[PDB]
Amino acid sequence: ATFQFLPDEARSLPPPKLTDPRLAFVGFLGYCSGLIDNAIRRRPVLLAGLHRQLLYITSFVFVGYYLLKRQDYMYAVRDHDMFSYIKSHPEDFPEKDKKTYGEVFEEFHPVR
Amino acid sequence: MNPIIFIIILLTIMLGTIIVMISSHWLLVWIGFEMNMLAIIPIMMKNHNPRATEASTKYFLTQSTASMLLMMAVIINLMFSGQWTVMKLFNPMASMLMTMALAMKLGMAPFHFWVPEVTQGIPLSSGLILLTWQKLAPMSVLYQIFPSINLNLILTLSVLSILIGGWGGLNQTQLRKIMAYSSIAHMGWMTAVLPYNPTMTLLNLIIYIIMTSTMFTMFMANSTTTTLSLSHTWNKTPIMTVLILATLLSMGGLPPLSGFMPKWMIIQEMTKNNSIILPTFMAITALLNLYFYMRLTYSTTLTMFPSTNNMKMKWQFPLMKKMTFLPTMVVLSTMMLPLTPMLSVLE
Amino acid sequence: PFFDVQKRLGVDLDRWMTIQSAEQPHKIPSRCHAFEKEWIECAHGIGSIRAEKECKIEFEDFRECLLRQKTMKRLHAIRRQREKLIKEGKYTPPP
Amino acid sequence: MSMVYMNIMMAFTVSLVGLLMYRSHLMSSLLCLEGMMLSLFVMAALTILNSHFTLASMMPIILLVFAACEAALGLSLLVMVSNTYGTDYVQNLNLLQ
Amino acid sequence: MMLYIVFILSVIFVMGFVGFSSKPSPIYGGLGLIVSGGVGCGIVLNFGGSFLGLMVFLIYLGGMMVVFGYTTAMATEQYPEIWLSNKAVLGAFVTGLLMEFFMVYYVLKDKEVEVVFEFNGLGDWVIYDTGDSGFFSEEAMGIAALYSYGTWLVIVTGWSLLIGVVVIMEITRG
Amino acid sequence: AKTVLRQYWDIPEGTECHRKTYATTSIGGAAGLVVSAYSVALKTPTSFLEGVARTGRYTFTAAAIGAIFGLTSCISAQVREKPDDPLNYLIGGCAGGLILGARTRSYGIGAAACAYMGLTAALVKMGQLEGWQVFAEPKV
Amino acid sequence: MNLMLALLTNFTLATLLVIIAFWLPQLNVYSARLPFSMKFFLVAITFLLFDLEIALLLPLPWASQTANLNTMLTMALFLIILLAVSLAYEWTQKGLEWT
Amino acid sequence: PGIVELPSLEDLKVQEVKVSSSVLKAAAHHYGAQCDKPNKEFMLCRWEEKDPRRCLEEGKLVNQCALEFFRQIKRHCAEPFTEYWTCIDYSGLQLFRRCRKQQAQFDECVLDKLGWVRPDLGDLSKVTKVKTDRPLPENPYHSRARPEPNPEVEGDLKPARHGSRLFFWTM
Ligand SMILES: CCCCCCCCCCCCCCCCCC(=O)OC[C@H](COP(=O)(O)OCCN)OC(=O)CCCCCCCCCCCCCCCCC
Ligand SMILES: CCCCCCCCCCCCO[C@@H]1O[C@H](CO)[C@@H](O[C@H]2O[C@H](CO)[C@@H](O)[C@H](O)[C@H]2O)[C@H](O)[C@H]1O
Ligand SMILES: CCCCCCCCCCCCO[C@@H]1O[C@H](CO)[C@@H](O[C@H]2O[C@H](CO)[C@@H](O)[C@H](O)[C@H]2O)[C@H](O)[C@H]1O
Ligand SMILES: CCCCCCCCCCCCO[C@@H]1O[C@H](CO)[C@@H](O[C@H]2O[C@H](CO)[C@@H](O)[C@H](O)[C@H]2O)[C@H](O)[C@H]1O
Ligand SMILES: N=C(N)NC(=N)NCCc1ccc(I)c(Cl)c1
Repeated sequence: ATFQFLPDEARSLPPPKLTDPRLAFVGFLGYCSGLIDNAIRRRPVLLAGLHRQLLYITSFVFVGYYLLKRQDYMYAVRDHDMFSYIKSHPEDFPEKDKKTYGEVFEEFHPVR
Repeated sequence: MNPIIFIIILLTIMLGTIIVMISSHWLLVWIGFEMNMLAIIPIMMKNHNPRATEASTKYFLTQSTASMLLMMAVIINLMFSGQWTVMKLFNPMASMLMTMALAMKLGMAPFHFWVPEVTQGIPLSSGLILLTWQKLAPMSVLYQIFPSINLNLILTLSVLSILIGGWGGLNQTQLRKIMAYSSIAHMGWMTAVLPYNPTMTLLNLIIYIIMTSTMFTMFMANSTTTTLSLSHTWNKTPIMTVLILATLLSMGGLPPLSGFMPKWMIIQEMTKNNSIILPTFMAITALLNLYFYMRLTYSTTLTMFPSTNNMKMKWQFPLMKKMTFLPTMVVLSTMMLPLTPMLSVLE
Repeated sequence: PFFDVQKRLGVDLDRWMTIQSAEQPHKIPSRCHAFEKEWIECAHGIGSIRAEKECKIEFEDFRECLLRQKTMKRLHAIRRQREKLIKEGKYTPPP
Repeated sequence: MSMVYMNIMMAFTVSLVGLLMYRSHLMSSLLCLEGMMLSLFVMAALTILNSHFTLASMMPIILLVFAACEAALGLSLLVMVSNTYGTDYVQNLNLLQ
Repeated sequence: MMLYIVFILSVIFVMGFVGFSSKPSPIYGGLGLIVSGGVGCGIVLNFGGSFLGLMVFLIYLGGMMVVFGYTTAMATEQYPEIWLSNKAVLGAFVTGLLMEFFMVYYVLKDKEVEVVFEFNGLGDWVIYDTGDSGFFSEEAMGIAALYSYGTWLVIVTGWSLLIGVVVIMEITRG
Repeated sequence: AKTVLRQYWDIPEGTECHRKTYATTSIGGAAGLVVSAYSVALKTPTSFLEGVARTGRYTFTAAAIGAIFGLTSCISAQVREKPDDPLNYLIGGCAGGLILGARTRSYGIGAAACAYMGLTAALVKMGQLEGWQVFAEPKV
Repeated sequence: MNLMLALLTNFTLATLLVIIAFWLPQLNVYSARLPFSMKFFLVAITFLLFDLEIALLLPLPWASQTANLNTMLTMALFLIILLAVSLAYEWTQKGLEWT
Repeated sequence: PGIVELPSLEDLKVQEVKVSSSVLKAAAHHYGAQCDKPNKEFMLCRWEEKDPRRCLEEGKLVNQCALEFFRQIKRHCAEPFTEYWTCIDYSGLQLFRRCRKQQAQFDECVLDKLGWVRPDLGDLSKVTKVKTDRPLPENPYHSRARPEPNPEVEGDLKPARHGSRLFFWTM
């Protein structure tokens, strides 16, 4: 599509798990923003405004979830494009015949 | 300024940029730049002093000259292709003019002389718009015309900007001039990678905007515009010195901070294209920037400068400036490296 | 566009003026309508890298209609040969 | 190209050089800026007219309108500069060195 | 010859630009631009641009250049320095005219000159459209189309002009 | 500038010494003019003759540096009979480095310029031999 | 040619009358800032900006021939209203005052 | 590039309609009604072929029908017609509305003598249909073959193999 965040084809891919380690890190970043908010305003860093701290985490997780989906979609699209091109141009990607090390000659460089 | 008028003028600045980014017609791109410039002058003038008047005048002449060159490129393109579509240009002479016009708008060296002076002459909040939002429109055009850009010209502009930005910042004690030369150096990295991978231009642009917005916001929170004024922050807001320390080290590209990611990803793209000397030269030259960021950290955070007696009065009053989005911006300015693969969202 | 809002919203903000072979008031054609039309159709959907080589013939014709540099060069050649011959008295223009 | 394009392109260059080679009066540079616009308008009109590209006929007008509004802003800054120092000389605008 | 009227006008056009680009007193620099503007209209008229040409007189000359002269009388000059009394202006003025003359002398003689780029000299009449017999002004049809095709152009242009009023009032308040 | 560099690189090494010096001097002399141009523009000379003196001063130094580099570098390859050896330009680079020290009357600057110019010139020959790209064409 | 002849005659005659006015037998043997208000500058700028909007309105007699009358009328009224809005803005901001 | 074929000078000769514009203006409404068939066949040819060299035969039949049209006015209505177009010819804009009296005399004469009816308002601007044996042009633009499209991509979108694969990242 054009100017679409998550085109319709992206729904074939599995969704990111809610226990994604990257999503947990994003949630952690949101928690840190909550603490720095208290610190710059000289509130008790850990206890002040738990309602505010809850929205910092939630906001980061919510936005982080969709950015993770787009990220995974774009890499899937990259792989999908690359394999199609290889399929359509077999002459540029020949299956070379591999030799064994008993057959291949490698120079020996003594360490002495 | 009336608060309603200020909002309307700010939206006109944004609308001028948006028109540039959604237009498929060169005339509408030119209109976007004209609209944007028209609305940015009042916010540079909003404190009515001779230095503000000088800055706005120097800004007007530079941007007006660039917009004339942009229109000249558009008409030459029309002569040789008979169309107005925003894309590659169809004449080498038009490409050079458009590239130079956009370099003038961005403030890249050697069209850089206005950026330190205009930034110094306008308030911190205006400087924040000048060095962040105003880069979006010229960069979005460069993103679309890069196939027709002369490679030697664009890389020469990039190398000179990294050199000029690095050397210029060493002699500065004014915080707005330091930011201005930091901007010039960072535009250089963005345009060096443009011929190879435009996505890394966008990545560097976004990360640069976040860190620059962080620094300007923290300067505004304390009303600091000089190195020595900033050296008093330890005896008022100790937390702010730590945030300033981390952000400056990030802007210096030190791992494992977010500001390493754009330099790292750009080096990767140019090496993939068998470009080794240029990335190596750029990385070494960027140590000049790291030096005068480190100097600020020394006077702000890692040492305690002398204070004044009247500072004790400030201890009794809370910090009442908005500091909007600062907790979010500072965290993104420093802690995003583990999420680097997310740069593909920009693809 | 950097952000293709026009295509995505299906709204025509400025595409109507981008080319001279688009719809015009009272179906007035541009002088190079057929040349631009041919070049656009050749180059459609294959990308500028391919188009610069595969649609070169159409673009060369289109550029000739736009600026007429070859045509003027040919007329300038016939004009040279006449006002030369006229001096050697070897030509007489018709009535 | 046609003869006229030679002189019209030359006029843009002359006014560009004039703009980049400042003298003293700020007004003199604003005139060179408006001379560049004049040659742009003439160059675009000639191209659009000769090619019979009908919908582009409004383009030179739009260029004139925005440029004049842009020239109005320039004149406003000139008077503010002149209200500060009593002249429009550009050598007074050196506080930010 | 009359067939070269456009080329003749474009030659005068350049001299007017040298006139004010060498930057005499802005009183005379304004005069040089007024003459160039009038000649610029003449060039546009001869390519069939009646409406566009008259906009130069009405808007560029009768509007913008009047305000330029008006502002010059207030904030720039009231009396002018003797024209060409400065060495730099005269040097630039003489430099431009000679460059212009050498361009014109060679193109006329050869019917083509190579000033950086290749230019023909046969006449501008040679590139003109040959067949025309519509019962309307095509140039007028295009400009009228601004209100039926250019809804977007009207909105942004209308908005910018309103902003110009707001901005200039902010700038000048002090 | 492409054309001037082409004739220099067109000629082999250690042959036609007088042609190499002409090329290197022309390259260097032009650089002194570019440096002079920005200098007078951004630092207005006191008088018209003062600007001419500055222009000649810079241009002479730049031409002299390039002249010596080409002369010294092409003789070294000639005497040593090693056309394709980076060390030749290492000698050529330092020679031009010393001239700068003389023109600036600073033995310290001469030693500094010798090393930086010497290494730079040597790296330029290695890149020529092995096809190092400075402004690489995009490929991927 | 006719129009150029007309213009030449009008201004040539004007030139002749001006010179003979200056010449006749007399039978004799023996750069700064004006103290002028910023308001007058604002009149000129205001005229200019309105003059630019009048330029956009001049095509209206031709535009009324379009078959897209609904769009034509909406944009025509839109342009005039915004011109009225800028007049209202100047008015309320004391921009049309002389005291 | 080749040589531009052009018809011979004698392939273009024909009897021209050598009457002034006010004569054609006065006869236009009856002319459009009487000579519609060859006229529309010619205009169909021009807009289909886009080549004046290809419609020369039909262009000639346009003149013949017009000369026959005017020879028929000269044979029956010469004096009412001369009065009419002489009134048209007097006006600087050749206005119809100044000559309704003379128009009626000419209109009555052709109707009585030739059964000619003046087309009503709107008729002559109708789009009509034309029968032509001329084959429909195949490649009027003389366009080459279009470049083949890029190999279209079709398949099932699978997760990226081992994630981003960026340096050390596992996802
Ligand atoms: C996880 C993946 C990302 C990995 C990258 C690294 C991320 C870490 C960077 C996060 C961004 C910076 C935020 C750090 C939070 C700092 C908060 C803190 O620790 O306390 C600050 C401290 C408290 O001051 P205050 O609250 O005003 O009053 C104290 C009275 N109890 O203030 C003070 O008392 C001032 C103390 C003097 C200043 C000492 C300076 C040296 C310590 C600096 C540590 C932070 C350095 C950050 C650089 C990264 C470290 C690896
Ligand atoms: C929405 C999600 C939010 C997740 C938040 C999860 C943690 C929330 C903790 C809330 C309670 C914090 O409560 C606060 O904690 C600290 C230490 O724990 C205490 O204060 C502390 O001061 C010093 C250390 O600085 C020590 O003497 C001791 O550790 C303790 O007294 C405060 O007396 C208490 O008010
Ligand atoms: C500062 C204010 C900002 C407000 C921004 C508001 C956005 C305004 C959107 C204007 C464009 C609306 O969308 C556009 O409108 C015009 C007229 O209706 C239509 O245009 C129509 O008129 C002519 C007639 O042929 C042609 O352009 C086209 O054939 C026809 O569709 C477009 O088909 C439609 O895409
Ligand atoms: C402290 C370090 C300072 C920076 C050091 C930077 C070193 C940079 C090396 C410059 C690039 C290498 O040098 C450059 O290589 C390319 C080959 O690809 C050469 O390219 C040329 O060589 C051949 C020689 O036959 C010529 O015919 C032809 O003109 C061209 O191919 C350049 O003539 C050479 O100048
Ligand atoms: N111009 C460049 N060299 N860079 C570039 N954007 N290449 C396109 C290749 C690419 C890379 C990553 C992804 I995810 C996708 Cl989908 C496609």
